[PDB]
Amino acid sequence: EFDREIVDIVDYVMNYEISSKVAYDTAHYCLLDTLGCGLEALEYPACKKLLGPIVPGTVVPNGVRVPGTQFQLDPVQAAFNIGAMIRWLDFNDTWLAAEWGHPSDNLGGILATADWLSRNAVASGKAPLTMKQVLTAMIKAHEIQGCIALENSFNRVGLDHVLLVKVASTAVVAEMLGLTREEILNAVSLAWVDGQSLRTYRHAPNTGTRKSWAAGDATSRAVRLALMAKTGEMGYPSALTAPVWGFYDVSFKGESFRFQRPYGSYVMENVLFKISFPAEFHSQTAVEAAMTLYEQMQAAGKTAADIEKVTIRTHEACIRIIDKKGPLNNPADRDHCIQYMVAIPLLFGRLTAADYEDNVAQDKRIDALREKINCFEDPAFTADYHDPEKRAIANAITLEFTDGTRFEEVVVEYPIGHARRRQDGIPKLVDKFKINLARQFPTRQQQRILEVSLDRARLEQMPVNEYLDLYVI
Amino acid sequence: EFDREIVDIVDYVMNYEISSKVAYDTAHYCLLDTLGCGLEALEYPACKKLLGPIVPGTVVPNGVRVPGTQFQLDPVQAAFNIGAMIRWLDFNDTWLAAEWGHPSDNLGGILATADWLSRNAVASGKAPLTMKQVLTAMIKAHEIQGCIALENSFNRVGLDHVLLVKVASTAVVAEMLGLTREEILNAVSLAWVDGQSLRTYRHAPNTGTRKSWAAGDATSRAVRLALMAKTGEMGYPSALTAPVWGFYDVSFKGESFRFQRPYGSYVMENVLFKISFPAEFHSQTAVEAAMTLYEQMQAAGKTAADIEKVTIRTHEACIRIIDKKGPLNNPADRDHCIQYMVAIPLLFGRLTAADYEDNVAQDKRIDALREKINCFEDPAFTADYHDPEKRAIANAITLEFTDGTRFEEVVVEYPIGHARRRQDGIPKLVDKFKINLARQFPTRQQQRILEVSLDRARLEQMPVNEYLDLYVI
Repeated sequence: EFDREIVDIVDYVMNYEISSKVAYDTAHYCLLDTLGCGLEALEYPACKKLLGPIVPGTVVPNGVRVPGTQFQLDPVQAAFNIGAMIRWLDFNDTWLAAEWGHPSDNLGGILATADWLSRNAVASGKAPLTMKQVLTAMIKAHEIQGCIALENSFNRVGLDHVLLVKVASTAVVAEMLGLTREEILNAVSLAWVDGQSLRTYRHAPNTGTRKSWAAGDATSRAVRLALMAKTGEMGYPSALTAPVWGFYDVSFKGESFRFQRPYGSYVMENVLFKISFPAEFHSQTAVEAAMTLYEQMQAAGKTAADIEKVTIRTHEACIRIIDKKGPLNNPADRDHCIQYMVAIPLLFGRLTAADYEDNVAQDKRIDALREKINCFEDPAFTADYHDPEKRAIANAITLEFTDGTRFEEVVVEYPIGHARRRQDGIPKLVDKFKINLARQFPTRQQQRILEVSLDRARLEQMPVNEYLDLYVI
Repeated sequence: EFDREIVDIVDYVMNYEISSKVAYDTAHYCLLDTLGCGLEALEYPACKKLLGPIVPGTVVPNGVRVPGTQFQLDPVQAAFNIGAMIRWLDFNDTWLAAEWGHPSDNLGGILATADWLSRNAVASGKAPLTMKQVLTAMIKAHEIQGCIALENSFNRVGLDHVLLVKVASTAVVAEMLGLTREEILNAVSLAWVDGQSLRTYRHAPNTGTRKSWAAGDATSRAVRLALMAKTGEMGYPSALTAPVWGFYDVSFKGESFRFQRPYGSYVMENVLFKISFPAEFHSQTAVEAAMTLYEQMQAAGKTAADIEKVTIRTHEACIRIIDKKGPLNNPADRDHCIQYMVAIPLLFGRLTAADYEDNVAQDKRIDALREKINCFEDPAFTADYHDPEKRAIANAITLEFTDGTRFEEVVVEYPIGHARRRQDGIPKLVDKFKINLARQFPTRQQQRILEVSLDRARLEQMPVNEYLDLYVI
């Protein structure tokens, strides 16, 4: 009697067999990338102040060992820790669609449940779970969340996207707990009937730190709902379609969930990785091209002070999300200016985060050359942007000199963090991970982690508990 | 910066001095009553399966001693347990308004937090909190929840009343933890931008057990959010007013909250107590009258078989909620049929849950008598029902016998559990508290708890941790 949307999620999470090398490879990289972010977040007091157990000194038998910390918490509280860490700085993977999100947030509930389950197994002389399950669970979570967010937008109804994290995590975690098909159904319904937080903290003038831990709390809630269904807690069959009290009517505006495709492994296969310049995603390929123009102008003895017109041929979303003519002296100003993030590269030949303030944002071309940037929209690009087989973030920059000679409009279809650029992006991703690892562990420990981590075959065999033990201080 | 609504709640909970002797007197009885309902819930496996720690074996320093058990949990979990217990069987106090609810549910987060602070203070040589302080917190939490619910219906908007519990408990727990006005403001704002649960589980065909622990879960969240605010976590000023991301425009259909009166101690002073026959509050009065008419027929040597007409002069609420004609299947239907609950008394001279089962429904006299039962609305009663100085739930029953003679009209305006019948109510409320104590503790404990519970001078001065120790198993 359970709504189809719910049954589809459960059946998928229960019987669907993933058979995609790309799916398991990307998941592999995603795990390391996510974990690394978590370690970097451990350098910020704003984050670490929310970590640990609710009551300091608490002792949990076979508690989840939170990476880079001393804490050994129960599955729920640990899920919140990991969840808040990995998403804190906002460097984890991304999935832009109808609804924006970071599927890697589900790692909180997954990792915690897997580690707790393994330590209990080993304690009882049983077989623990292996990192292979974690990868499988990740792929599945990315799907649930990734597919619903494909066409259904919740920021349009005032809700935050973390509700998808709670639904995904709940599904995967309940399955992982070995619950029956009934118990799992009950679990997912509870997630839909559960409350759904607002986005107030992601918008001005209330932009706050909750946007950093909202997901960690969502995935944590999932572990709690799943552990309840585990005890045999009842379900709510029409949690979504109920006539007046169902989710659809109450908070989805009397609409319904639309799906452009069934659950598979499409999401993980096309995830975006924050592993390049500190520039908004829609302006990534624009910066990469700005860098090529900088060295091509060098080999042509052309100073950035010769440009009298720079027309950028972007895509739909670009002009819509990043573009603002007129002076600006704030982070959200420069960090969201396709005109500015391209100005610096052409002027200095680099784009570091240390360029979105006032110190460097002084030069004339900082407010002058930017006034030579014309950003229009092209039908050819915006089409590939929505094309499921591409998902390009293409950009095209053309430099018009006073010498009556313009430069060959350079065009970058996919950013380095994109799925079709793994040959250039993975190296970067591995560098980031190695760096993050150094932030918390001694040279020796860094090598043990890195050596096992990079080896997929060797890592898939490792017992979840044994892998996380490599991150203990 | 912070919304007027939030600032009012915070100023009220930080500075308002309860100068009502009736407020403290009922808070006292409300305390023992709510604890007793919790003890009656332990005998239900559907409830106890959700109780206890998340991970068996967990050892929490200075943990909260959940009454009637042996658990020693963290404040957040203890809150859930207490809250789920006290509300489970639904014999908890009631506050009928634009939004129905049971303000005594906040006792979960209040006691857990108080007990935890006390046990801590002791461990560190500091002074513990006293029951007097939980008594004051109750009055304040009752006020926040009760006053907002006077003219603001969340029911009509799809959300569950439980959100008021969360908001109220958050304000009260936040201040109880000794946070600053700024931190408390942040706490209340965090509660508003939080996800508000649906009520899908209170309406068929989705009606489930969550309708029992929904409050325990809210008060538990209150404690959680409060402890995060204590760490310095920021708030959200226009959490309610925010243009499109605020609570009003997202969940309250763009409307603003309306307050017929300022926060004081009006709610505790007029709360209802379930301390009589097992009947819906809107009929409690009719049942009392029917009981008065039964023994009246006795002295007059008459039986319900000599009645040909029964006229019930009631109010609007009673009519549209419990005035049901037709067949009565499951006992639940009879549990909401005034003609039924009034039939039994006239016939058997009693009314117990047993009398609802088909086992007794078989008797044809019941259905036969129901036929002669007719009720009409009396504007005056409906007026008193809505009069803030009355809040009556009146019913009048007139019996007309085939004998040609009719009895005088038996009028009863206020239920025995109404603030205007405490003199009659208290004795009945106490013996209810006694029965529940017997459901879990032996003779000595039942006596040890009662003697302390009744002696208010003693109770108030008693440290919270020393009082809950009595309820330990």
